Amino acid sequence: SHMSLAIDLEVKQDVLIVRLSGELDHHTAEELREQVTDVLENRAIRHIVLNLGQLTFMDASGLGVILGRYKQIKNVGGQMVVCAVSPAVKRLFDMSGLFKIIRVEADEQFALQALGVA
Amino acid sequence: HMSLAIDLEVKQDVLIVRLSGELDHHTAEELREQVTDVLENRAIRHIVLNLGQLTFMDASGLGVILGRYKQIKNVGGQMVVCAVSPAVKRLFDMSGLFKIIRVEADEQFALQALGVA
Amino acid sequence: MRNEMHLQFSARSENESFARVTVAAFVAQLDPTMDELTEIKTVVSEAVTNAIIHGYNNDPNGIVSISVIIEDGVVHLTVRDEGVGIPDIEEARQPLFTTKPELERSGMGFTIMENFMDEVIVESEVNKGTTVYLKKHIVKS
Amino acid sequence: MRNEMHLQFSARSENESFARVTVAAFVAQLDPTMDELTEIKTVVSEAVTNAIIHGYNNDPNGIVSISVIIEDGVVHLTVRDEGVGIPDIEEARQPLFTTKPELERSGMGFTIMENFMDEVIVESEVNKGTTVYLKKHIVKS
Ligand SMILES: Nc1ncnc2c1ncn2[C@@H]1O[C@H](COP(=O)(O)OP(=O)(O)OP(=O)(O)O)[C@@H](O)[C@H]1O
Ligand SMILES: Nc1ncnc2c1ncn2[C@@H]1O[C@H](COP(=O)(O)OP(=O)(O)OP(=O)(O)O)[C@@H](O)[C@H]1O
Ligand SMILES: [Mg+2]
Ligand SMILES: [Mg+2]
Repeated sequence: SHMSLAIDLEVKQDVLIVRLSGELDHHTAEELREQVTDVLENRAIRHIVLNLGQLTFMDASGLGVILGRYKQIKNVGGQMVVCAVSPAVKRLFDMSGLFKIIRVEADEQFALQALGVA
Repeated sequence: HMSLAIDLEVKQDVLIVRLSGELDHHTAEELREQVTDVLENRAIRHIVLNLGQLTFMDASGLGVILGRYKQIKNVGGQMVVCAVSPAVKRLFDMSGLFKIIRVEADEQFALQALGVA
Repeated sequence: MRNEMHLQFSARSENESFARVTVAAFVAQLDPTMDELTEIKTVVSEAVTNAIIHGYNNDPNGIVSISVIIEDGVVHLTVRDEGVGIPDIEEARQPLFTTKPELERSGMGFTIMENFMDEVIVESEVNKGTTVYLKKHIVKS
Repeated sequence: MRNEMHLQFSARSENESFARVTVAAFVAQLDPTMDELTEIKTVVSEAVTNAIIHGYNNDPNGIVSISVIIEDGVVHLTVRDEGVGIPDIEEARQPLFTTKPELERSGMGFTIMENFMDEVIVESEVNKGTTVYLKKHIVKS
């Protein structure tokens, strides 16, 4: 068995670390969005790290849910940084300047440095 | 062939067939060819079938196997199957045509029962 | 839930594996046992193979037709061919029975179908084709 | 040689994964690059989702029809639906253009199809349906 996409959510004092594993498509997207906004309400997060290291697949629907969380966190004086981007995912980001708006960092420790938490 | 890797090794009058992958009609054809091919270039008395890395098997598997079995009976030799998953064992018991063919635990026990190992 | 799928392909041996993969993926949505899945993969193999080697006597221009509908834990599998047909369906169901033993056919196909699924209905008309309906409730934990 | 397949399934989000799995295993026979594969899976996911959220507006009762035809190193994908249709195909294909902003749609779909395939033909008629064709040459080693 399996969940087409695994969603590991970790909360470090005002910082939300989201590690994805598996495939990220329309179906799987709705789930992620649901789980994230759920934490952003039960807690007051101001910084988000999205680890796409273990992400096997992603389509336009991925770009969407990602660009969504961006807006969501931004509208609260918060910042989001994406790290561990596979060439495949990156190749999608490069399809339109609009996505150069999302900060991409190599590993996770640099994602946090980019947020000003380490 | 496809989705099925065949590993053949001959030991003085015994052919060792090691299967790894899925075994169905399509892939079983490639197996029959490759094996009866060795039986033509060499004098094979026995056959030890190692199904340890066998992911899948349908009736075609029961077929190709009993197919070799006959080739060996005609030469007075015997065939030994080993490392059989429960799924494969189920198709063996279910067909009931395997109260005949010898089944061992590992390649050593099979070879051993033949005399080599 | 209710989800339906229909697959049509050429009567080629490579496609036996193809159908196994396709059907298994579609039925994975019911989160079934590995055995349940293996059983379902096997049965699909048996029926598709039959349609290819018996239904179309290995003529690659034949069209095997599979259609799975999963709903509320049960699986409705259907394999159909517009091939040669089965003269005596009752005879053909007998374990070990076969019409092509010189092709190392074991005659275990149907016996496997009837045992890996909860219900099997075979319908066929000589020269029209053959249609195998296989039902199966997927135990859910 | 000339293998071809046809898949039809309920317009439900889970089947996007399904269609990717299916078309992949079928195209697998051509031994493509990891990228070539990913590009094909991706594109199939793009058109099938369009059928589901745009053509059928998430109504699972709608049917998405796929068709893959391998021949001479090229892959010929097809994705159609008897859905709502595209009023202005021209505009719909422009990057960032979407009619579902409320659903976090980026409007990249088509642009991804054009960048990953050798040819993309979109045919559509209002109140009839949408059929997307995608041609992909496979670098044969
Ligand atoms: N689609 C079909 N078209 C025509 N005849 C068929 C079809 N499916 C099954 N049959 C007939 O039913 C008989 C039965 O089944 P089984 O499916 O047990 O046969 P085999 O194919 O002979 O056996 P096995 O699959 O174990 O090698 C076959 O030998 C064949 O003559
Ligand atoms: N099958 C379809 N039926 C009806 N309208 C469609 C269909 N496919 C695409 N469209 C229309 O064309 C626009 C197309 O593209 P894209 O595929 O880029 O859209 P999105 O779905 O809005 O984007 P993304 O897939 O990146 O989220 C859609 O927003 C929709 O308005
Ligand atoms: Mg059979
Ligand atoms: Mg789209």
